Amino acid sequence: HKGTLYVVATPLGNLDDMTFRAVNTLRNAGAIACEDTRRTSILLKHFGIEGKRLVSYHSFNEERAVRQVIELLEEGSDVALVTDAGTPAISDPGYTMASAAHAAGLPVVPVPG
Amino acid sequence: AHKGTLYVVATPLGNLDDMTFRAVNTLRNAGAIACEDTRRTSILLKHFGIEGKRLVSYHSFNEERAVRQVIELLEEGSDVALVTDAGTPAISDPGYTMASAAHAAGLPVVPVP
Repeated sequence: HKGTLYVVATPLGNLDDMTFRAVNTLRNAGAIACEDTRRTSILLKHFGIEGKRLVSYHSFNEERAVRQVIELLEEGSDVALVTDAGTPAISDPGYTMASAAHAAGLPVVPVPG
Repeated sequence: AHKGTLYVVATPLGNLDDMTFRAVNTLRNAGAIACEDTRRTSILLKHFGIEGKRLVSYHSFNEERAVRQVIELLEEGSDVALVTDAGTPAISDPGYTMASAAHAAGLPVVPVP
């Protein structure tokens, strides 16, 4: 049984405009992949979600972040990929990570927000 | 030799008139509009009275052709607007391949809020 890569947008302004579905993907993740650890930590703290491993997906270390996320998915854990607040949110590194999961045949599920 | 910009424009399913002027004007004056859902995009354009626009329609099997068309237009100094759905993350939209290709080509990719 494989984990799912959930792709989750963060709202601008009030974090209570997230959905329960979206926050559930964070609670249920083996790790949270993100491009802004500070904003991600603030988001987790807002919802009382403690102890989550954060995986940075910056360009330089992208290959390493991809390996880390693939390993978790293949081990059966979901991973949440959190994009910086904004809509639309541009992230080439994020896309690269989702692409890698899809190429490996792993489920990639966007979460409505 | 001035590079065109790929503008990524998020569009809602309803209440289209709540889109910003900036976003509608971007679509109105774009050199071409790239979209994965041509039917939905035509409905949007008709709504705002945007007539005669060149559309680049993205399909998996013909991914290359849509990407090539967009990159060629950007290299020729024309802006292109990629429409995506407002409610899901842009990096999940299959059409994001066109934004990642523009980035790979050193072309500007700009979100329109």
